Amino acid sequence: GDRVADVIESSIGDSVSRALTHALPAPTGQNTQVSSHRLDTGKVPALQAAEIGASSNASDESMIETRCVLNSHSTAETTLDSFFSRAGLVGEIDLPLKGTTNPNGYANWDIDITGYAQMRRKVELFTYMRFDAEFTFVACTPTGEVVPQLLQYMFVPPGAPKPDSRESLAWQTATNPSVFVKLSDPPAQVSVPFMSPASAYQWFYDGYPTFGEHKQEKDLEYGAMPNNMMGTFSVRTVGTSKSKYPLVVRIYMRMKHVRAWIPRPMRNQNYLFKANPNYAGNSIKPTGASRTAITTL
Amino acid sequence: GDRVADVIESSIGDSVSRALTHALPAPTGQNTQVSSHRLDTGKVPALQAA
Amino acid sequence: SDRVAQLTIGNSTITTQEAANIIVGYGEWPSYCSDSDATAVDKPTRPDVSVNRFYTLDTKLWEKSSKGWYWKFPDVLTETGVFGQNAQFHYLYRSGFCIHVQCNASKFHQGALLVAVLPEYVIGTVAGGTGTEDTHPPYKQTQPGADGFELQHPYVLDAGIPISQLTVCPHQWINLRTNNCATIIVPYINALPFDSALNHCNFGLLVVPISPLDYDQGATPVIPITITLAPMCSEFAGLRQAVTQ
Amino acid sequence: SDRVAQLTIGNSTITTQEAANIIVGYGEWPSYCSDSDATAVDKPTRPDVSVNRFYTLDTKLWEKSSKGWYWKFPDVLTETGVFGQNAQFHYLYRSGFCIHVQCNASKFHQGALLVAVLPEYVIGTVAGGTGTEDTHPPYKQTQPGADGFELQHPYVLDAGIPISQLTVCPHQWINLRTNNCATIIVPYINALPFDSALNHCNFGLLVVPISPLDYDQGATPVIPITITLAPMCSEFAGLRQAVTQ
Amino acid sequence: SHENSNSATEGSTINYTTINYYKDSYAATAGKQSLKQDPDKFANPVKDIFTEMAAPLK
Amino acid sequence: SHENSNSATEGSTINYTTINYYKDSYAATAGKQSLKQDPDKFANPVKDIFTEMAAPLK
Ligand SMILES: Nc1ncnc2c1ncn2[C@@H]1O[C@H](COP(=O)(O)O)[C@@H](O)[C@H]1O
Ligand SMILES: Nc1ncnc2c1ncn2[C@@H]1O[C@H](COP(=O)(O)O)[C@@H](O)[C@H]1O
Ligand SMILES: CCCCCCCCCCCCC/C=C\[C@H](O)[C@H](N)CO
Ligand SMILES: [K+]
Ligand code: NA
Ligand code: NA
Repeated sequence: GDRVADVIESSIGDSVSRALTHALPAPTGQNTQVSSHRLDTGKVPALQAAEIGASSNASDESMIETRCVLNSHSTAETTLDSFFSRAGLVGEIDLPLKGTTNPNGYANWDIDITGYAQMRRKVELFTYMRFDAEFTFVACTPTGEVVPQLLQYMFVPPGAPKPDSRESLAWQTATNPSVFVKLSDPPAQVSVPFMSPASAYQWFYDGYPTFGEHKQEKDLEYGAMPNNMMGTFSVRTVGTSKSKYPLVVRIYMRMKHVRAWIPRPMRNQNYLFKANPNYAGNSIKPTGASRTAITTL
Repeated sequence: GDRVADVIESSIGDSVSRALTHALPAPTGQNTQVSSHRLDTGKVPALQAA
Repeated sequence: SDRVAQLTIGNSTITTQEAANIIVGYGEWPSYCSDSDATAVDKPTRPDVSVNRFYTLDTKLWEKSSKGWYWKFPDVLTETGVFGQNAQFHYLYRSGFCIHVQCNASKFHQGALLVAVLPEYVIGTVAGGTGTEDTHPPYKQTQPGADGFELQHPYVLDAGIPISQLTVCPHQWINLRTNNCATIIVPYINALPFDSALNHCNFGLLVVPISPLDYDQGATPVIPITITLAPMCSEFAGLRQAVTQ
Repeated sequence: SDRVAQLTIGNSTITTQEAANIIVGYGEWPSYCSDSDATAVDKPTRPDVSVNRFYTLDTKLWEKSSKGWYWKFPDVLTETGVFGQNAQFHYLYRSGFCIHVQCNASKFHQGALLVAVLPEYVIGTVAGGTGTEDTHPPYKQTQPGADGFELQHPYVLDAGIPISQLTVCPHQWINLRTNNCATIIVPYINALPFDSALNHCNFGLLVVPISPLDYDQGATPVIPITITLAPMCSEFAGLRQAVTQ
Repeated sequence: SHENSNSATEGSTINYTTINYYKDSYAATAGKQSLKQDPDKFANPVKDIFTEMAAPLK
Repeated sequence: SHENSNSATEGSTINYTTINYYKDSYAATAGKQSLKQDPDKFANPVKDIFTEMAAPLK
C-alpha cells in the first residue's frame, strides 16, 4: 500500500506514449480553395521562424489569389509497399568449373543485401524496417544459356551446419528448408517471414555486439548487429561428380507487408563495403551538379 | 450563368463605397467632463505615434 | 510567451529568455515500457529524481572556423552521477532525454548552429583516403564520452550522408539574432524494449555551424556552446556488479 | 500586432515587421463605379488579378541633403504590365491604389520622411524668377513617369502652397526609429466617374524628408527608398487602338 | 480463410486487402495499403503549435 | 472485387463488362462496350436544326 503523497501523485510507471500528432486519411492531393486579396495588419502567414524546427505552414491560398481546384491526384504509389515491393538484385553466386573461387560445385552465401547500391540506397532511407519477402532465384550459364542441370538451394539458419562440399551430409536437409529445381524450370520463388529476434531489422546499429575492451583488432565489430544476421544461403549441383556446366545464380528480393521507422538523409557518396558506411575521403563529391556562379544558370 | 467557384465568390463589381467614418450632429462645441487624478500603469493617453 | 521558458526536473531548473519553442521528437513524449512490449521478467528499478535531472556536461568554443561536433547517448552520461552508477550496475537500460543546448552572444554577433538528433548514428571512416582500405573507427571516435568529438567532414556527417538533409530529424537552430538555445525532447528509440547503455548508443546529438560565427574586432570573441541534458523516465534491470564496458 | 503586416493582392505579397498601421484615404475604400454614377454605356472590362497587383517601380537614394520627390498617378504605371496595356487601349479608366513606400535603416540611423497623397497636384513654375514671365512646366515635369521628379522648392511644394499643411492629406511618416514603411490606400478621386489615364493624373505621391537623414561615419550610408503600388478595382472602357499619349 | 497470423504487418493500424492460398499469412500478396498520412510527426513536432496567421515567435 | 480504379476508362459514360485477376483494373480484359452512338455531333452540328421535309435554306 501507498500512503505518502508524492508516491500517490507520481506518474512513475505511465506506459502510455503521449502522442502529439495523428494520421488522417489522404488518398488524394489536397485541393485548392478560392482566395482573395488581404490587406491586413497582425496577420502574417508569409513570415516564419525556421529556428523552431518546424516546416513552413504557409499555403498557396495565403500567398497569392488562387482559384478553386479539385485535386483528384492519387497518393497511392508513394506508400511503403508501392515503393519497396518491386524485386531487385541482392545477390549473385558463381559456380564455375575450373575456378579460383567455387571449383567444388557448391557455394555458401551469407545473407546480406547491402552488396548492391540500388536496393541498398532505398532501404537505407529508414533506420528500422520490418517486412516479409519473396525471393526469386534466376539461374543460367554465364552466357545466359539454359542447361538441363538440377540444383539444390538450402537455407541454413545460424547454428545449423554449413555444407563444406557438394557431398556434405548437411544436404540431407531433414529440417532446413531446401528447394530442388532445374535450370530449365522457371525461376524458383518462395515467401520468407520476418525472422529477426528484434521487432525490426536495422540498417544502422551504433554500437558493439559484445562487452569488453574495444581494442583496434575488434573494431571490425563496430556496427555489427547479429539481429540482422539471418544465416546462410547454400547452393550445390546435385551430384556425386562435377557438373559439366559453369553456373550463375542471381537472387532477387521483393519486400511485402512493409513497415518502416525513423527516416534519414539519403546516401550521397559511393558505397565501398557491405554493411559499413565508409566513403572515400579523397573523393568527397557534392550531392549534386554545380555551376560557375550563383547569379547565372 | 456562373459555375466556377472563384467567379461566384468574387467581389468584382461591388459598387458600394465602404466608409470607415460617419457624420454626427455637432451644433455646439464639446463639453468638458469632470476628471481626477490617475496614477496608473498601462493607460497612457499622452503618448502618441504621429 | 514562447520566447521565455523554464525547465524544471529533479533538483534542477533551467531558464531562458530567448527560446524558440520546444521540439518533441517524432511527436511523442518519453514513457515507461509497457507490460506487453517488455520481455525481461525482473522488476525494474525506476530511481526517478536521483537520475532524471539536468546534467551539464561540456562546453565547446565556437570559432569562426569550427566544423561542428557530436555526442552519443547515453554514452555522454555513463560515468556521471547516480544515472551512471545505475547504467553500470545494470545490464538493461531505457530512457528518454530532454536536451538543452545553450549559446548566447550579442545583438552584434551573428551565426547559426543546426542542433539535431540522429538515431543510430553510425560513424564511417575515409577508407584510407583512396577508398581501398576497409578501416573502422576507433572506440574513442564512436563513443567519445562527455567531451564529444569534432566532425572531420561535416558535409557528409562523417558517414557518407548529406548534412543538408539532417533536418529530417528532430532539430532546432540557434540563430544568434533570434534565440540563445535549443530544446529537444527525445523518446526512447530502439527496436528493442531495453538495451545496454554501454554497448549501444541510441542516438547522436549534432551541433554544427551552418552560417559561420562572425563579429567585429572588439566584441567578445569567446562564444561558448554548453550542453545540458536530462534523462527522462529512466528504467534499469538485470542487476549485477558494476561494469564500465 | 499593428507593427506587423502582410498585403496580398494578385500574385504578389508584401511583408513588414515595422509598420505603423494603414491609412485609408478620406475614410473610404476603393469601389467600382455604380450604375447611377456611370454615364458611358459600353460594358467595362475589369481584368482583376492581371492588373490589380503590386508593381515595384522605383528606388531613390535618401541622402543627407535630399529635397524630396513626387510621382503622378496613374502616370507611373501607364507603361508597365497588363495595367499599362489596358490604360493605353482604352479611353476610360478608373481605379484605387494601395501605396507601400519602403525604407529601412538601423537603430543607429535617424530621420523622418513625410509620405502623402495630394489629389490634383498641379505643378507651378518659378515664373522666370522675377515673377514677370508666365512660364509653364514641361511635360516631363508634370508627368515624370516611373522615375518621378525631384522637388525644386519643397517648402512650397513647387506650387506655392505650404508643405507644413500637407498633413491635411492622407499621409503617414516613416520615422526611422519607429517604422520602415508607409501604407496608404486611396479611393478613386475625381469629379467624373471615369477619365483618361493619359491626360489626367488624379493625384500625386510625395515623399519628402522633413527631419534629415543622419548617421555616424561607418554605418551603411546607402539608404534606399522604394516605391511599390497596386491598382485596386481597376475598370476600363472605350476600347480602340493603343495610344501612349 | 483459416490460416496463421504470420504476416509482418499483423497488428498494424492500417488494414490491408490481400490474396493467399497457404496456411501462413506471410505468403500473401502485398495487397492494397490504407492511405493515411501524418506529416506533422516530422514536419511540425512542436510542443505548443502556432497558427499560420500569427507571428511564430511572440 | 476489391481492386484499384486504374483503368483508362474509369469515368466513361458507357459501362464495360470485364474480367480481371489482379488488384489493378487496367489489367482487365477489353470486355464488351455499350452500344450508344451520336452521329449528329459530326454529321449535323448545326445551331438551328432543319427538317427533312423543309427546304434547308429559307
Ligand atoms: N497532408 C495532406 N495531403 C493530402 N491531402 C490532405 C492532407 N491533409 C488534408 N488533406 C485532405 O483535405 C481534407 C481535410 O481538409 P482539412 O480539414 O482543412 O485538414 C481531407 O478530406 C483530406 O482528403
Ligand atoms: N467633434 C465634435 N465637435 C463638437 N461637438 C461634438 C463633437 N463630437 C461630439 N460632440 C458632442 O458631444 C456629444 C457626444 O459625446 P460622445 O458620445 O462621447 O461622442 C453630442 O451630443 C455632440 O453634441
Ligand atoms: C530456400 C532458400 C530461401 C532463402 C532464404 C532467404 C532468407 C533472407 C531473409 C531476409 C533478411 C533481410 C536482410 C537482413 C540484413 C541485411 O542484409 C544486412 N545483414 C545488414 O547488415
Ligand atoms: K482532394
Ligand atoms: Na506565420
Ligand atoms: Na494614446
